[PDB]
Amino acid sequence: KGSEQESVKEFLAKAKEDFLKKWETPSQNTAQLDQFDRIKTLGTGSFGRVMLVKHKESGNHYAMKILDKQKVVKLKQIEHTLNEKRILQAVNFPFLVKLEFSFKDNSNLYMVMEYVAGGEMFSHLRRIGRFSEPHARFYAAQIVLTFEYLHSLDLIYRDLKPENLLIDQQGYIQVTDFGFAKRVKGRTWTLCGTPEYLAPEIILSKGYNKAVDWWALGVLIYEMAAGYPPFFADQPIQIYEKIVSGKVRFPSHFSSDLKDLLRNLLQVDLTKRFGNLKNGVNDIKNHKWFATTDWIAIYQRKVEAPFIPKFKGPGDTSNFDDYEEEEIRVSINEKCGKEFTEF
Amino acid sequence: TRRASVCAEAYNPDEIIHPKTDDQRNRLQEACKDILLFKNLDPEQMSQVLDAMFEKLVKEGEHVIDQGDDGDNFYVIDRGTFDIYVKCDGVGRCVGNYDNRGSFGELALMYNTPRAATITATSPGALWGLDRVTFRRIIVKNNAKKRKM
Ligand SMILES: Nc1ncnc2c1ncn2[C@@H]1O[C@H](COP(=O)(O)OP(=O)(O)NP(=O)(O)O)[C@@H](O)[C@H]1O
Ligand SMILES: [Mn+2]
Ligand SMILES: [Mn+2]
Repeated sequence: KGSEQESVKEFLAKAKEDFLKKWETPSQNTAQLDQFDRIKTLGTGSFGRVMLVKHKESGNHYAMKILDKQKVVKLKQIEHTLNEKRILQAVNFPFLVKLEFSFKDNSNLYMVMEYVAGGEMFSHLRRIGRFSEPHARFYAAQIVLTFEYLHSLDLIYRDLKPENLLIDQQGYIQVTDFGFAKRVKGRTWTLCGTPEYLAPEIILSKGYNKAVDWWALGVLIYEMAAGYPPFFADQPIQIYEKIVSGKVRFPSHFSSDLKDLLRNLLQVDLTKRFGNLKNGVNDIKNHKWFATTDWIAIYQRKVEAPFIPKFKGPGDTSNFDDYEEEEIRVSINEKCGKEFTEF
Repeated sequence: TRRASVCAEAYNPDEIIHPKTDDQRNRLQEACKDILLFKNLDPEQMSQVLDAMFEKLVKEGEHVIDQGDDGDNFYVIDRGTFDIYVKCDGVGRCVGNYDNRGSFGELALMYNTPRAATITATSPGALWGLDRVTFRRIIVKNNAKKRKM
């Protein structure tokens, strides 16, 4: 029934056509650094950080991810970085952050995305402790639809986690960080993601597909409902040992339906894992835990959000943690030009 | 705390023997039996991995690994004594002593991250090492031949 509510056949067909067209035609240098006023850092990463910025001519606020080219080359992330920008600029979905501009200079790569002021789901989850099943379900439904979309384009997201899920002003999810997103038609092999969310097949280099995203969803749902991930330890190896074992313990307050859904998503045997069976995503849309889910209302964003972050106005960064600031210096010599031409 | 992503070197297969005595191989296999990435290997992969592990001779006072450095190798002790210390906020502390047995650098087999400690040989010793890239190429090339779907 859940899967019979909305007809997505022609939608996914057209979405695929549009994606392919844009994927092959990314724009280059659609803006420049001096067209933005840097206000504050929203988050930092290995290649640099994401800053809240104001477009000087329009006055609109955006989130600009800055990636140090030399660092990207050193950490051997050239391909991933090129994929991140090429894929993000080509996708379009209600729950995916939009890339507004991109450009590069002698030192860095820049991705200017729409600013999602609500903050990371991570901060809200850690403050609230744990979400009610209905609250967790609201977010889960959005991810289910997003993966159906991404997977239909033969893309794998590969880094689902609360830290990469932003809450917008209506309380809906905006997926960011396409750092590991990749076009995959068969199987891929890069060991990447975030420790607590890695599927067994990634950890063991068995080769994997979109099923790893469904596993990650299981980890996400569990963490949202429990307040902590299913496989946790103070050291990475211990985390991985637990993941490979797959033995999961559910809090006593988890409903029978939730436990059943999670046992099927956190299935160590990818061939028995929900989202990867004959009925694909429908097995998830039709699961009892989502019985009360109105998939149409979710996609159209008409469902009332169980939680909405506080907002003062444009530029408000109160929902994000504070980070040490630093001026952006651009070298007088072009760095790693050859490797980033496509950007 | 916010969790950062991890990422290893890519190797799309779809797109190395270090002589050891039977005794050496048996002891080495027995030392990696509890290592996560080894326990999950098929018998043929194990054999190929064991062949790839190289001997690392060390002199007393020599630093096997220095904390903070990039890690690309996993090590299993064959013989010798080693010290283990970690610098925390500037304070150096000993976290124990190795006595002819043990292993370290396990995480290096998955991806590069700064070494969490410095391990120095406190006497003549010998270790068996395994490079992350060499390891990955072996497992991935072997698994790439497996049919799926
Ligand atoms: N569009 C956006 N609007 C607001 N904040 C954002 C946006 N995109 C990213 N952020 C914030 O900036 C942080 C860093 O961006 P992210 O793309 O996740 O960096 P990263 O280096 O790829 N992190 P990771 O790979 O997960 O270790 C995010 O966790 C958010 O807090
Ligand atoms: Mn991230
Ligand atoms: Mn990332």
